Amino acid sequence: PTIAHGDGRRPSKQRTFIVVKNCHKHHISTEMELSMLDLEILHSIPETP
Amino acid sequence: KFEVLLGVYTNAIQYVRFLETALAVSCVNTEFKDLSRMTDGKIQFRISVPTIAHGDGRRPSKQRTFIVVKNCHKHHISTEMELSMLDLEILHSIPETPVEYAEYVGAVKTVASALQFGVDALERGLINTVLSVKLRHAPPMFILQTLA
Amino acid sequence: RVPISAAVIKLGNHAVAVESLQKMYNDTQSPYPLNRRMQYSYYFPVGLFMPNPKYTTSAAIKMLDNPTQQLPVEAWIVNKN
Amino acid sequence: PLNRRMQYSYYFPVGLFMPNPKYTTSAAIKMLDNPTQQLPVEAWIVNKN
Amino acid sequence: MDLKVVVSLSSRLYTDEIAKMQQRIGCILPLASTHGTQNVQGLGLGQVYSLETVPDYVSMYNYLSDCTLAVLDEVSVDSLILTKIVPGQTYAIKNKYQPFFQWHGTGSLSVMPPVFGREHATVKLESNDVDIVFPMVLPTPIAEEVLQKILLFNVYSRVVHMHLGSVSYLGHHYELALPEVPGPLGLALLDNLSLYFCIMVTLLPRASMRLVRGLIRHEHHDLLNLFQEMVPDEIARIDLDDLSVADDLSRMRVMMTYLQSLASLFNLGPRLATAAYSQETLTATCWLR
Amino acid sequence: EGVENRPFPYLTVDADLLSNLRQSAAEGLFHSFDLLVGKDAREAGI
Amino acid sequence: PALSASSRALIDEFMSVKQTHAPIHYGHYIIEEVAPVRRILKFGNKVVF
Repeated sequence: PTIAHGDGRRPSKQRTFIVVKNCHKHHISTEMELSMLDLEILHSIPETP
Repeated sequence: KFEVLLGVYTNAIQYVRFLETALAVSCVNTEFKDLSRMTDGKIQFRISVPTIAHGDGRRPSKQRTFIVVKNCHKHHISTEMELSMLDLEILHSIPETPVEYAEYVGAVKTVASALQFGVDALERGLINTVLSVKLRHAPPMFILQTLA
Repeated sequence: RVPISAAVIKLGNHAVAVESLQKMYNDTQSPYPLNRRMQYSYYFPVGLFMPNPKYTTSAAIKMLDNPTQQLPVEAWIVNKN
Repeated sequence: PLNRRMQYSYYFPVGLFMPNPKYTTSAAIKMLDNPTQQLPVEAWIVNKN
Repeated sequence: MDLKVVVSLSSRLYTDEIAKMQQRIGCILPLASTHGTQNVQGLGLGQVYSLETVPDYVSMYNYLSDCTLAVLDEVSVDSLILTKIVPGQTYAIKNKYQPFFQWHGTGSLSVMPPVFGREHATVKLESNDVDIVFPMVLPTPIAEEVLQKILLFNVYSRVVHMHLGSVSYLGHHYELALPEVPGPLGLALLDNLSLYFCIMVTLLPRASMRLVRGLIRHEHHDLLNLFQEMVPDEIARIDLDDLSVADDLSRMRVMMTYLQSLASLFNLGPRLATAAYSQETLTATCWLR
Repeated sequence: EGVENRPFPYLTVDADLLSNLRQSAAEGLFHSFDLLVGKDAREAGI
Repeated sequence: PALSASSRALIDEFMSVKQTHAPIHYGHYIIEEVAPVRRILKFGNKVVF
């Protein structure tokens, strides 16, 4: 909005700001390890206590 | 792979009003509007202050009346609103298809956001000229700690 | 009638209101007419000569020159910083 | 991340020269030297300890 | 199209000031801004022409060239209303200026700094501390000789000067005030004229000297009366050359462009093209040229 | 400068996000913005 | 009056003792500034109000 002024000045008309905001992108990654001996037992079936 | 528009927003312009603010405590809004119609901007008051009836034979304590004239301040408050002509070309063109109905509703909303701009500009210009009147007839406190 | 948003303070017997139109002018990005300018004139001399019956009033300061003949030629003033 | 640090630059002059109309603004500092012919060779500063 | 400026006062205009402004209705006034509501402090020519400094008229000419022009139609309490001047509309301008130049020929008018004095068009406001000076409106045949008197007083300060100080008209002679120093921009215009002349003096022709020599020794026109029957020697030593047409034709083309540039330099201030002037009603229907 | 101006249906929030805006856009807090004064402040053509 | 002096020594003594400072020392003067605004001065750490 704008104030109407009585003193002679250069009057700003109906202004309108169009400001956009672009998103960010955060990509996080840790790195875990697993032994192959802990997978060759995971992908078998046991018949022993 | 797409490009998301995460929402779209505009601000609500708050409706200020001169009779809603407390600057109108110090102003009485007369419904007379004849001092705009009156040619001369003066009004003459026959005020009459009291007097202390003194008893010693110095001078007779004549009555006091003052014919004081208060000139009225007429201020002119003017804004402008540049409005596009191809908004008028849709304002007069009757719409039939729904796309030109949406474009005509947009043209009416652009027009109704300029008349509202004018009314919101003359309720801020009114407060501005009233506040500049109260700052023009405001002598400083370092004068009126003693002159008053 | 309607409630008017205006903080009312009591100064003796009058209950005046306190209203700020700063939000009204900050939505215009127009200056509020109560942030006024105040220009006072500051004057100071430079190069004066104190008359020949001379004196001090401080036993702390001890300059290393002749006290009878010494003239100010500059005036060290301070900034706003 | 809220245990951050600062980089303040500290500057100090070493061995300046006071101009010739020499003064002082204190009692109770009496040096056994010539006050007209005085020159700083050092600048005693203070550690964080 | 609303073309109407409401210049508003801060303080109350007294009755004698109302009479003095009602005496001046229809006169040209230059404005600061072109907008609908203005203030008095900035109306008129007083911001460039002040009492404290010297009257410099060349900056007033460029001020009248740059800023807009308005006529004064209505004056009342606390406010006086003006009408702007745009191209494409015909305006009524009355002759209310104190050195009276009669517009009998319906010639093109010209808007001038108040060279004839301030105090006759100074019209003073004791409401607010401002002085409204009205620019002089007058035909361009008077305007060229007033501008040449302004430009010639500064170069004839060194070396009869009452002829250059006053103006010439058909009916009367009026006194216009000259300063002892023109100012910075008047000295700039005199400097540009001096550089133009000191460059163009070598690009003068040679054939017309033979014309003026044979015409002085042969047949006196009414226009040949200035020489008092005498020729200098510079004419002779540039007439020790023979005449050709090619260098003179190139020199006359560059002389055409230089005389057009001098027409650009002398044409200062706004001009108004009058049509159907009424001498009995004393107003003139004019538009901006 | 990276901004489109289409006749979007703009949701009308009530935030006071006019405060220090014409000075903040001048210094460059916004990476990409369009100032539309006069006739450009319109819900544009579709 | 602004804060004027005639030497740096009267400036250095103005901050040391605000009450018992000498306005005149034999030929030099110091003019303590009065104003509608009580501007606060800092020379190192010696502040005057």
